Amino acid sequence: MIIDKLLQVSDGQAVTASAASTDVIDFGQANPNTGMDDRSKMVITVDESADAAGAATVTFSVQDSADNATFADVAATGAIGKANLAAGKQVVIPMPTKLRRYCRVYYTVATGPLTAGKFSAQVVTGIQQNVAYPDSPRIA
Amino acid sequence: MIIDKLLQVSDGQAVTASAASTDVIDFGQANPNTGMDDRSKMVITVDESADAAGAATVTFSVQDSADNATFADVAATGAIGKANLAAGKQVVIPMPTKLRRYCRVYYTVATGPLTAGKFSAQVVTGIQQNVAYPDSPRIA
Amino acid sequence: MIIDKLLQVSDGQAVTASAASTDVIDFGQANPNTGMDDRSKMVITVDESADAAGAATVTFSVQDSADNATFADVAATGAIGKANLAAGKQVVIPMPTKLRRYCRVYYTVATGPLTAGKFSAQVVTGIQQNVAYPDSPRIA
Amino acid sequence: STTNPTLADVAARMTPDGKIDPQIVEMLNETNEILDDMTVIEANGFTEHKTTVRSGLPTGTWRKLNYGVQPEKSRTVQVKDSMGMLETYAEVDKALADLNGNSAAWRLSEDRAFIEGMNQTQATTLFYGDSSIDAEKFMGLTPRFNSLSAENGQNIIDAGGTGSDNASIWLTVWGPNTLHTIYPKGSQAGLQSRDLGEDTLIDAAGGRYQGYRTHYKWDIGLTLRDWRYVVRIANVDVSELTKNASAGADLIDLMTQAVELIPNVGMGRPAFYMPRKIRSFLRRQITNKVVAFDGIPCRRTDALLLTEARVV
Amino acid sequence: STTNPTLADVAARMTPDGKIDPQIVEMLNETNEILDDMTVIEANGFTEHKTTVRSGLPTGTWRKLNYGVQPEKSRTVQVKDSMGMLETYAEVDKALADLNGNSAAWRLSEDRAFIEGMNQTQATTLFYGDSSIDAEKFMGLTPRFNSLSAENGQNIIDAGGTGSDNASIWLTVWGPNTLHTIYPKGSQAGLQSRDLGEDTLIDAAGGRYQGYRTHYKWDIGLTLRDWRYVVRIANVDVSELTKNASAGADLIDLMTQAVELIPNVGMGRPAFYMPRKIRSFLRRQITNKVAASTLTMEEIAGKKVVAFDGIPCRRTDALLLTEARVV
Amino acid sequence: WDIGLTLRDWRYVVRIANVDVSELTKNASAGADLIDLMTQAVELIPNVGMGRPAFYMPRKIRSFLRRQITNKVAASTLTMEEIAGKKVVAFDGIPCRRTDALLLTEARVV
Repeated sequence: MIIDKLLQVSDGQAVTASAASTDVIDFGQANPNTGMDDRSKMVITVDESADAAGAATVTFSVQDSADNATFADVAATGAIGKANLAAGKQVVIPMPTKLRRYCRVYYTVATGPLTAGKFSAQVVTGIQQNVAYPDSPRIA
Repeated sequence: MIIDKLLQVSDGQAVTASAASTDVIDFGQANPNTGMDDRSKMVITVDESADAAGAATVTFSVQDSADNATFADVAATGAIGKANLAAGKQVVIPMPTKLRRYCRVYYTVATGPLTAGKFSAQVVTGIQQNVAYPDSPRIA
Repeated sequence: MIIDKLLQVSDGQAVTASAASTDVIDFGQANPNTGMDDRSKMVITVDESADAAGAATVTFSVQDSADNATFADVAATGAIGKANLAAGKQVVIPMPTKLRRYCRVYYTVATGPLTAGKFSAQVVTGIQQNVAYPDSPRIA
Repeated sequence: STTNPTLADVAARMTPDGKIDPQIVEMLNETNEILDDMTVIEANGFTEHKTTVRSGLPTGTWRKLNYGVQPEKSRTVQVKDSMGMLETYAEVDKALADLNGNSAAWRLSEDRAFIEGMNQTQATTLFYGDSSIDAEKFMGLTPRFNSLSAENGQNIIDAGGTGSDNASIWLTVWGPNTLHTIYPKGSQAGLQSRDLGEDTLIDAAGGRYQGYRTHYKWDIGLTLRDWRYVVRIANVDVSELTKNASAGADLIDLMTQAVELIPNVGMGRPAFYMPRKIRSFLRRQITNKVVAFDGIPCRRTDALLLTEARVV
Repeated sequence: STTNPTLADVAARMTPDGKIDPQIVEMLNETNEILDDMTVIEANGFTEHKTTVRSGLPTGTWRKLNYGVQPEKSRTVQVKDSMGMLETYAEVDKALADLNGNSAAWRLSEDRAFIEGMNQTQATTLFYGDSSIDAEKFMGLTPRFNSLSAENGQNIIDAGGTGSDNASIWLTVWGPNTLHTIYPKGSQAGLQSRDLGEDTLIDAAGGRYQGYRTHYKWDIGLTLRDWRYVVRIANVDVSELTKNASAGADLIDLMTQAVELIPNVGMGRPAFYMPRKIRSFLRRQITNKVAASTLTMEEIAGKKVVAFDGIPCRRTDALLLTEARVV
Repeated sequence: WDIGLTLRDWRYVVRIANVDVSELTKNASAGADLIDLMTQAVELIPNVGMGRPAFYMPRKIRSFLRRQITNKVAASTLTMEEIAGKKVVAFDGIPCRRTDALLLTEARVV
């Protein structure tokens, strides 16, 4: 999965309380609207796991801003549960179709707080996703 | 914007309470997974306006299920405000990458209840999205 | 087993009282005598079962009329008992050799009323009946 | 009751005789002409037409004796545009169309008239087509130049409406690069009269009778490549116009400021589109001071609503 | 509520930056082969296939002296059995197929899945053909041998399993007078993909549509002239199979005894049909019995079963692996 | 060197996972037998038709595969001279390619 070093945000961030991403993507324009590339997409990959007192959920969400000051959601996932964040899980957010300058990633952690877990968020074009598909399924 | 007679859901539903959509799309497989298509995307159009007691927001969000019964959100927009929902405002949700059989569109309405406003949801390829961009802006 | 849908009467009729078939077959003549084609025959299949308070019997019988109004029996089966109407029991009535316009199928039900059981009547050429026959039977 | 058919009747079939059949003079039909003037290029995406639009420029540097300058980056957003299809069929009781041996001349007259009606629906949908209302049909000019807040708002000049009785004038430049229509890949550009076979038709009873049929696909969208070549002069309150360009809203200066507005009529071809009422008061206004208005042709268009709601 | 299905705007689902995906990886196609191996002869009756079969022998008598004995009469019943037609249309709105001109490419990619879907259904039904329930389908291999009480009940070999996780192997002889398929007057077998060309459709309202359409007739029946030529090896509990012919049910004796059940393999040609899961355990069990004997270093893999007993042993997927045990 | 890896359909790839390496013994006895775990792997592929199949094992496995093959044949026919056994080359025949760059103590996959 190819990665632009500049779109990389949250390299391996230990998201424990309901926090935002470390790094903020600054596109060089007021409205990149990079959903229209119909190719760019956010990914949050997981390591090592969503250990928490539990049961907790991590709702990943992309946020825009006019200027790098206040963020607001423009895309969201839903409450991805713990025990779906084993080492190795791409949680894909398609790029919001209407972006502004300065995108960041918020990790809305539903209670309680996570005890361990890193996440990698970055915009790629596009994901490595090869889900296993059925066989017959009569045999066998 | 070309449309599938069958991918039309919630034709012009006068969404007053925070309700789900009228129609539920049934794909014919366990995993349509049409986000991988890199082309399908939900669009919710607004008419005539999200008039309400206010200040209110409608969070449009798609939901999956194994069977046509219990849903869980797989993508969402965020609190799109009233008066950002005049007649003629497409809120595009790019199609979640990991779909199941039976997708529907939920209209999460924050208080108070909407008094007027239909929303039209359909899966298209692709959205008619042409926002105007600046010119110089020095001249003039 | 090939079936002519037009010669089909009682597509899957739920026989509870001693009632007649839903549809009445209309030939394009006064004396079709299609018993004479020496090939046609009524078949009544059973589903799901002769469930009844019991002990009940179901007499399948073909009826003619000159006009579609008053019928009279032209073939009959006999009192076929409940529990001889397992799911899948072809009761063949050979087509009577002197047919008139408008043939129908009546279900003479012995008391008590049948509580569950459909029957599908159709004129075919001809039934699938290939039951295994003994061989030795000393070995075996 | 009342007999209300869709198909051609022997009454209707008996009126393009005779014993001569063609040349039907169409009095009541709109005579709008964007349709003649518009350009077509096959759309590039799948039922959309991506268009990359320069978003931010590299600015240069003066570089001084012995001193390395730093590198620039050209930012880009792309903007895709949709189409919609308008198909209709045109069927006849076959014996009726075939009779007196005029099968083809009939098929043709119905053809010439289907074309005319499709011109009207498509040219009305081209100025006011919302993908937000019509849902199935493509979006064109409104509400692309709608709110004054919009970043192309400098391009819409308010004549000053207030009331609902107010027209708008358009100015476009049709060209490969700057506003053109698009048709899908690969159904052919423009109105297709494909004429199918005899095929059996059905009487309401079932008493079926054989007939002709013709399809009429025509699927266009409208790329608005850059709004900068298009100006809407919205809100021309028509209750107020007079030939003595004194009372109400003046057109001629209002219009030239619409011209003075677009860089740079180079290619392809500019045009004004205004309701016949408007072309009328405009010309009356011009003569009071005293095909082509001022370096661009002015195309009066009937299928352009006269009383549209005023913009804010 | 839930809206579908002729061919929803998921032609999108089959394309690249471009046209319809040619190299599509055909997943749900399985390589069952009776359909290749089966014999086809036109059925003889009007839409059935009559067959006269000897029902009773004259016995003769030991006759005491000076006593004129009874004449005998060789009683003989005949059986007719039917066909069924399996056919389908394949429609697409012409507007959906036309874009990017993948009209023909689409018709094609859709077609490959139709051929495969018909073989899939035909072979799944040749084994589980219930004409007693589905009425419309011709009757296949079950339950012609179902209850052990049935006159061909000796020919079904109980593998000795129990519970729902258990298959059966089939052993048949395809030939004119012992088992074959039958096709009609005068429709030919098998699968006919006629392309209907473009024609008009109807919107559910009445509101006009227009499209392509393709037909796929394939109408077969099935003579089982005599059940003596077919033996079924039922209740093969598959979870209990082990490669060491050890726990659960052995295949190799359970398979040869099926060979001894056929009265002389003379005509036409025999074939075992086993679920692939069985074929695998079969390969392993064979090499394991031969391992305590004489197998070379290099033939350690075991030649995949080809001729079990000089009977082709054919892999057939469209054959249920979790079958209800046959009481 | 920029490569990724298409697995068009997994039907053509089989994994023999959780093979406990301490418990492997040459007498195909304790632990997991390789010769069957390998033949069943061969039967799992829907007709190896195209292009070409290959086994990939850590050298540890290749050694125990070798020992076990000469051991299974030992109960049949192995010669004085082939006591050590021909080094594994083509199992099915399918080539058996040695891969060092293959982890030997990998966590169990369940």
